[PDB]
Amino acid sequence: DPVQKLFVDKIREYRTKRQTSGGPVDAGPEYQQDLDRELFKLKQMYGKADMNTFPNFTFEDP
Amino acid sequence: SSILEERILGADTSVDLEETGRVLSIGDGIARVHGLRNVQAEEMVEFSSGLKGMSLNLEPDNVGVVVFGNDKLIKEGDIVKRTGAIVDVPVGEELLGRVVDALGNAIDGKGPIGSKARRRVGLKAPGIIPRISVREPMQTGIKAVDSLVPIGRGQRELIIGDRQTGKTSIAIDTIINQKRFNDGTDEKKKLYCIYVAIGQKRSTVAQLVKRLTDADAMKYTIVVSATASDAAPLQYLAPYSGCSMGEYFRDNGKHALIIYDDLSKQAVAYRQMSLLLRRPPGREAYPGDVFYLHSRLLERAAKMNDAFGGGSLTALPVIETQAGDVSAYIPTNVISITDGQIFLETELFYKGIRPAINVGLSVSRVGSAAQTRAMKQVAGTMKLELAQYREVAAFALDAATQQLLSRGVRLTELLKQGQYSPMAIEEQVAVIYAGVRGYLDKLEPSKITKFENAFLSHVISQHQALLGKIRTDGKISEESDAKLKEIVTNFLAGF
Amino acid sequence: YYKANVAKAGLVDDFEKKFNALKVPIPEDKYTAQVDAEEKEDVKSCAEFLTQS
Ligand SMILES: Nc1ncnc2c1ncn2[C@@H]1O[C@H](COP(=O)(O)OP(=O)(O)OP(=O)(O)O)[C@@H](O)[C@H]1O
Ligand SMILES: [Mg+2]
Repeated sequence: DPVQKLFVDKIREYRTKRQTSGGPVDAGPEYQQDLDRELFKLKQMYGKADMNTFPNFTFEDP
Repeated sequence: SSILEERILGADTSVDLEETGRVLSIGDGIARVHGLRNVQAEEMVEFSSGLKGMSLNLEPDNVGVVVFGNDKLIKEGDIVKRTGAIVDVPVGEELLGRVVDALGNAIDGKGPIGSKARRRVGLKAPGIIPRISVREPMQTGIKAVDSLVPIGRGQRELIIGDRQTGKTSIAIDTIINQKRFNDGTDEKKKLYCIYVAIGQKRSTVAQLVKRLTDADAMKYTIVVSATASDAAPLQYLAPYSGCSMGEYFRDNGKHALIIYDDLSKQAVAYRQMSLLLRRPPGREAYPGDVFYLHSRLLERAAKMNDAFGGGSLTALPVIETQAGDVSAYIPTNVISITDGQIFLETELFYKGIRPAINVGLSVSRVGSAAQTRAMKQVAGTMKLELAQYREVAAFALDAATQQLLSRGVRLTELLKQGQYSPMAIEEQVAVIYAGVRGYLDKLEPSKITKFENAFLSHVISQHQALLGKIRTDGKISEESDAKLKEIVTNFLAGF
Repeated sequence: YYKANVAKAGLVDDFEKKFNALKVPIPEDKYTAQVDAEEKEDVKSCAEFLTQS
């Protein structure tokens, strides 16, 4: 199973990725701008509510 | 994350000794491959770019290979590996609820198709012994289609009409209505719908899948989309892929329904393919083959007898006619292959009479056979009454003539329907009963629709016992007739 | 299952609990006055119409 060089190569490279992931590695500002735009469209589709605010409607009657 | 590393492991990397050929010339969507000495005809070769092609011509010095993708991803000098199997597609219940493209490659996300069996798109229709007459009813949930021009299981109806007259809507309502059967107890009434979209806008199919998911109708539907952008050799192949996914059920004792939409946009893809192969064009530039193309596809919508499983595969080809010319080439090619037809006028549609079935020309050549007895009782009278009304509607005297006009207008108003609103068989029976026996001749025609709505609300609310009696005993007994009569009279009283 | 699908699972449990806490206020009646109309028109019709009858 280890004889195939490519499998072990990918394995070790991903291992290195995991250790370097102590923090996420190689974001790059492009990453941040993409996050910005996609989160913006997501929230705009959803709304302007808080991250985790449990709201209420304050009902009424006819 | 590490899930991706596991994804790395278990990937087949073992190399194999495989025959190969070298592309000579790619252009017009037909590659000329050199080599491939032991390549079968209609085999599925694979290019170096992950594409697939069908080995069409075995010429002495080269192989014509029709590419199932964009021929811009194929150079000259590429490598073509024969996969050693006639063009195959994956089949099984693993596909239900999945939007696979013309070759079974899920274009849905939602992981891959976990199919374990493969069929040949180029199979042969069942002969003469396996087939048996059409016996069971295919409930479309549309009053006009279910009453006047019924359909059976094994029949291959046609839906023919102009641009935007409600062909796709009839197809979708038929698909949705099967939900009730696909939840009951007996596997003998479950229908596994399929829907082949050929040469259709991709956004249309996306919204159609969204609608089918809203109505919980994707538990059994398979959508095989070869949309407008996809190369012609994919729009030509999609119907055969779908028909194979349906033949699987048909041959395993189940019941399937396949809706090609449209078949007028497969024949155009085939005309492109042929003209680019330089084949001699015929009438309207279509190749002479353009019949065998549809005949071989629609002859598979069979109904196997009990000694062959007993399954069935209904087909509902959708043809689109320019300027409503029913006598064009492809419309007549298909009108002589199918067992019926539903003509959707474009002027009835523009009058708000929807669905726009032109009951004068629509017919079903199994018709009364494979129709619920109750619906037969109620709807034979309606067929005769509509016939009489049509015979005289060319001018608008005596008591009988005016009676025919009034009853016909009431029935026309009664047969209208709304989108995505299929009706159980018993509900159609009840409405058409209240219409034909004459409990509406005083109400204004303009109100006939509103009445209908309200009536349903009452019937479905209080007298579910009667409707269950009709459904179980598929017939209107005398006592059931009397109960329905008094129900209708009482409800109409409140007006 | 949802929480298993969430990363901030504790927030999911918080929300579920609070949801369980909140109960939609039961809206009320204000129209026994129609019962008042019952009684008033009762005396009216009964006495006047039904005894003049
Ligand atoms: N039974 C119906 N009642 C009311 N409106 C309908 C009905 N059937 C179809 N329509 C309307 O017709 C319009 C187009 O219909 P539909 O797309 O089903 O026709 P079509 O022949 O499939 O069009 P195309 O074939 O060009 O895609 C839709 O907007 C729909 O609202
Ligand atoms: Mg359509």
